[PDB]
Amino acid sequence: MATGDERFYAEHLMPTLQGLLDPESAHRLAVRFTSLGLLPRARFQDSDMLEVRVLGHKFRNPVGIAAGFDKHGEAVDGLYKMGFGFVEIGSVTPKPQEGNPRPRVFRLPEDQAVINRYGFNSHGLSVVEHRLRARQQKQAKLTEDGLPLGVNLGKNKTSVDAAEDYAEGVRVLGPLADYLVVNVSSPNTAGLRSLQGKAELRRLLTKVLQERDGLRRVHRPAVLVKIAPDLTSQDKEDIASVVKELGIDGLIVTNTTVSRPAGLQGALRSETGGLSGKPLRDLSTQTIREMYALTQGRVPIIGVGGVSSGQDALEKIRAGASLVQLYTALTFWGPPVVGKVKRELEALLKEQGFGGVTDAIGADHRR
Ligand SMILES: Cc1cc2nc3c(=O)[nH]c(=O)nc-3n(C[C@H](O)[C@H](O)[C@H](O)COP(=O)(O)O)c2cc1C
Ligand SMILES: CC(=C/CC/C(C)=C\Cc1c(O)c(Cl)c(C)c(C=O)c1O)/C=C/C(=O)C(C)(C)O
Ligand SMILES: O=C(O)c1cc(=O)[nH]c(=O)[nH]1
Repeated sequence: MATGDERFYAEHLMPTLQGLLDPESAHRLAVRFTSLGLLPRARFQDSDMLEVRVLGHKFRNPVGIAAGFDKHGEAVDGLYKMGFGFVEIGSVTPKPQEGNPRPRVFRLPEDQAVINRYGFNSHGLSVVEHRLRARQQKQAKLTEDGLPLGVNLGKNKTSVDAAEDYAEGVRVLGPLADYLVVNVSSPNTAGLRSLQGKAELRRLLTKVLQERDGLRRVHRPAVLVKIAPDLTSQDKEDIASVVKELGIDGLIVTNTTVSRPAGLQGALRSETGGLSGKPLRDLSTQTIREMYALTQGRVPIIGVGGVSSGQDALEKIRAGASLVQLYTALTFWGPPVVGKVKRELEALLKEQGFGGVTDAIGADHRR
C-alpha cells in the first residue's frame, strides 16, 4: 500500500507531505497511522550483534524512539512494528494540559532540524495509565522478548511542588514501565531546567527514588534522568556527583538545545524553543562523552540528538551510550530510517572489529 523504500520516502514521499501539512498536523497524522499499523512491518531482521543487556533488561536492538513522538502512549505497538528496539512515551504530566499556544513546532529543512515549544501538551497520568493498563500483559511479553518500554515524566505548568509532580508520576506510571525518566531538561517550561542544579536535583531524585523503591518488585522500574545539552562543566560535574551518590540507574543525554549553532540556514532559526536534529548531533555526542567519563563508565547512558545513520549511532555508542534514540530524523526520512540506522550500524561494527554493540560501548575512552 505504501511499502517501503529508503530513497522513495526520503527523496519523494516525506518532502511532498511536508509541503502539504503544517508540522503539528503532520505529527498527529504520523501518530494516527503508526497506531493503526498502517506502515510496512519492518523487513530488517535484528542480528544477535545488535542485542544489548542493560537497565535489568534485554534490548533486541539499541535503537529507540525518543520521547515526544508518542507523548500520550497511543502508538506503542506500531512503533515496535516500525523496528525500534525500545519505545519511550511522554513526557506525561500529572494533570492534563494543553501546552503552549500555536504555532509551536517549526521545520528547518535546510538544517535537517526542528524547533519546538510544545510546553508539555499531555493527556495526563490517568488517561495514559488506562491506555497502558489495556496492554500491560502484552507489554510484559514484549519486554521479555527484548522490547522494553520507558515512560518519561514531566510536571504541570502551574504546580508549586515539582517533586510532588514527579512522585505522582512514579506512583501512577512506574508500575507500567521498564524504566522511568525524570525529565528535568525541557526548555519549554519556565524554571524546569533549574531542577538540574545540584541541591534541587538531589532533593527531587531522593524523593523519586524513595517512591520507586516502595513499588512491588515486579513493578519496580529503573530510574533515569534526562539532561540538557546546554549545561556548564560545573552543572555536569554536579549531576554526575548526585547520580553516583543516589544510585540513579542511568542518564538520557540529551534533550533539545536552546543554543542556535552558527551556520543555521532555516528561515525559522530564530523561533523560541528547543532545537533538535543534525545541528544538535555533536553537541549531544560530546555531552555523552563527558557524562560517561564523569561516571567512570558505570552509569548506563541513552544517547539521543541528531541520530540519522549507523555512523551517528556508533559515534554515540563509542562515546559511551549503551542505547540510542532518534526522533527528528523520522520527520525527514520517514520510517525507513529505522532499518537504515540498524543495517549501517551492524556493517560498521563488523568493519571496526567489534563482536557486537556491547563491545563498542565506551570504546573511544579505551583508545
Ligand atoms: C516535537 C518534539 C517534541 C519533544 N517532546 C519531548 C518530551 O515531551 N519529553 C522529552 O523528554 N523530550 C522531548 N523531545 C526531545 C527528544 O526526546 C530528543 O531528546 C531530542 O529531540 C533530540 O533527538 P532528535 O535530534 O533525534 O530529535 C521532543 C523533541 C521534539 C522534536
Ligand atoms: C503518511 C505519513 C506522513 C508523515 C507526516 C509528515 C508529512 C512529516 C512527519 C512529521 C513532521 O513533518 C514533523 Cl514537523 C513532525 C514534528 C513530526 C513528528 O512526528 C512528523 O512525524 C507517515 C509519517 C510517519 O510514519 C512518521 C515518519 C512517523 O512521521
Ligand atoms: O513539550 C515540550 O515542549 C518539550 C519537552 C522536552 O522535554 N523537550 C522538548 O524539546 N520539547
